Amino acid sequence: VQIGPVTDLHIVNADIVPDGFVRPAVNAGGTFPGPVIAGNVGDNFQIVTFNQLIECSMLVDTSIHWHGEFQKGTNWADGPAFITQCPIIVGNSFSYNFNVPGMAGTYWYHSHLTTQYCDGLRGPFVVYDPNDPDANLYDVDDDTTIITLADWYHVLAKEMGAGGAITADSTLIDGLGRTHVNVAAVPLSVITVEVGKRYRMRLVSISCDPNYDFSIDGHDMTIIETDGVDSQELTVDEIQIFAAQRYSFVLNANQPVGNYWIRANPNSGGEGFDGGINSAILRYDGATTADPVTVASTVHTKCLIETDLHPLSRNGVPGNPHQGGADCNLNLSLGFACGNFVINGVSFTPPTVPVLLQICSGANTAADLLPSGSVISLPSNSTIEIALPAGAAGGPHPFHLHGHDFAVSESASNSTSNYDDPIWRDVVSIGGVGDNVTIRFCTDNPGPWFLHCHIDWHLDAGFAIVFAEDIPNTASANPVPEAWSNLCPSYDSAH
Ligand SMILES: *[C@@H]1O[C@H](CO)[C@@H](O[C@@H]2O[C@H](CO)[C@@H](O)[C@H](O)[C@H]2NC(C)=O)[C@H](O)[C@H]1NC(C)=O
Ligand SMILES: [Cu+2]
Ligand SMILES: [Cu+2]
Ligand SMILES: [Cu+2]
Ligand SMILES: [Cu+2]
Repeated sequence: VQIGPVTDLHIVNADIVPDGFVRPAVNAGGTFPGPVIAGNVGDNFQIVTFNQLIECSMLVDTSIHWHGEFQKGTNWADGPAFITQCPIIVGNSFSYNFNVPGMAGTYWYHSHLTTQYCDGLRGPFVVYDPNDPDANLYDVDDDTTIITLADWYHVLAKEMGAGGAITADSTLIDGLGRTHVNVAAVPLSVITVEVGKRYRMRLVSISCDPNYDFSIDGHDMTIIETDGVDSQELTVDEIQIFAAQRYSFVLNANQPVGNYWIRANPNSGGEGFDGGINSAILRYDGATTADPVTVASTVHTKCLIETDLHPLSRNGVPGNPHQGGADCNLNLSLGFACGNFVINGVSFTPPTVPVLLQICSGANTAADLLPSGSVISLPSNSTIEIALPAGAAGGPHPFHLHGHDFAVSESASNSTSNYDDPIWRDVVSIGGVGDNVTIRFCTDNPGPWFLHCHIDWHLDAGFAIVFAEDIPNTASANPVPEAWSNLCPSYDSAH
């Protein structure tokens, strides 16, 4: 189902059994995954979030992030708890009111309090472009062609320990999937196609953790969009998609009428596809209603390599074509030790007063800002470079920057930089020990922007910092509505 751009979104508890195991959940709009929130580029989104949560087990406070939306002028609407807001308390509501100029493509939204999105608050967000330059490449683009991949846990997020390696109990594709252990023959998701039609498939990782090896038996996939950025056409036969990344790919339904397995292998949890784990069904109209009996290629011969992606537009790369060729070049020391992650020796632990409120109240510098050592100021209109050398305990970490997308100057498993035409995205794997994944952007968006690993268990264990971008201009650029000012006093009173 699609809603928006102006809509109510209620946050409720519901028990669900996507793999046959009933357990509690935190739902947006009453379904798992949440409904698709949608609009056209340039639309005013007004999402009134009614928090009706009752089950403390998963926290009754909530806060929602519109993942990959830049929020320029509306840093207050971004969603991360204690960075841009206090959580909305149960029984109250809050209007995330914002515009999406410049932006089109496939996004998503999720709770950004603690590890609550794991417990089910996650869904797709699609900005349609009525003048999409990729339109002529396909026949069908609609709600039936969105594909979500989700990790699902039998253990309540708040009780995951932490961290402490943690693994999912099943993979859900469009909210259905089978349990990795003691697999019950529960219903699988079906994605129906018609002989000869081309589909814009919108592949969305809503994962709290694992990355997926994604393929469709018998079929190719032509990538045309990455984390919201239009790409040149890239035909692959397998896609490794890390947590919170998105691809649009063209599926040409050119195989014989029949049933073909859709495969998404997580990097942890259940391995293989026995009894239909890690699986969904590609069904052609006219096929018999039966399980596919297809096999993956023994070796995939054209799997996605990030370095083969190129923007469709002439995005290029900011700065100079050498490492340090930026106004403010950074190299973050990403560590793990004793159950906590650090960035430059500091583990993130949420401040009592949100970063933005601190600024609104008169803070001027990162030194003025709490938590100490968890904030780095950026000057305005400057080319930033962030090197993110990997090695820290597992791995591979998908880093995400709020309020921005970014050139991937250097990708995983490859030490050659690209200062001509690398793909731009918003979530990138930092690869493995010895890699030096590097990103670049321009500071054109005043506000405190979260930078964190999108493995949510790694976020709760401190793997994050705030880029306080243009502290001096922050208040002026981001006028807040009174409802936002009301958040922290309510939350603090309630607690
Ligand atoms: C990965 O990339 C960064 C560059 O973006 C490298 O940073 C250099 O590091 C050395 C020592 O750490 C400094 O003396 C230089 O000033 C840095 N060069 C700059 C900032 O241009 C970093 O060493 C690399 N990390 C690796 C390969 O793990
Ligand atoms: Cu996110
Ligand atoms: Cu985000
Ligand atoms: Cu991580
Ligand atoms: Cu985030």
